[PDB]
Amino acid sequence: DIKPLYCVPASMTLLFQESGHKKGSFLEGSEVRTIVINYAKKNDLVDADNKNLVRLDPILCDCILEKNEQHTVMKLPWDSLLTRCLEKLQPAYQVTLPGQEPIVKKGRICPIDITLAQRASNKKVTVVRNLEAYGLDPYSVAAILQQRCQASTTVNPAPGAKDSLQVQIQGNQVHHLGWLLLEEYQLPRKHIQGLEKALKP
Repeated sequence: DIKPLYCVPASMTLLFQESGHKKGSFLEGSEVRTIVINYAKKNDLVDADNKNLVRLDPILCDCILEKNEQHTVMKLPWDSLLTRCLEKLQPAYQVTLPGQEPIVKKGRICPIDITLAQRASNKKVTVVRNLEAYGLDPYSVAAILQQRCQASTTVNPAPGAKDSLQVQIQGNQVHHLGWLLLEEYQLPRKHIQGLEKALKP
């Protein structure tokens, strides 16, 4: 139940101007499609000889083409035009947690990762990355899990490129994350990695 969205970047503002959507507006794919189709129709861009094709105007050339060769009409089929527009838009998505207003996020959807690891020769820990991508506060999750698991939790920087926090829980707690994420927060299973390593269903 996460909803994909598209965010209008500065480079595409002239395309979206007539539809009334500014830099930073969030749109569903179906809305982008309507807007782009209307732009082509309103600006008389449909190829008269082949109505499967759209002749790109300078605005479209500028914001979806890498190179605009001079004295050459650039034509794209409708579906290619729409695909390129969607690709050039910024990826985004919307998460709705139970009992709360929806939360918009910029970026590609990344999974929550739940991993078992060794902290010592025989001390297993559970490490949970990308909670914030789903609007979850690692400190809150850590507190909930410390009670649910009856095991110490900590919050630390997650190693890697992204400036994000991870939750660590002492012991093997993957099954408790299944409860928390799938049952309590109703998050989609397809966006969680590591639950298959739990002790039990």
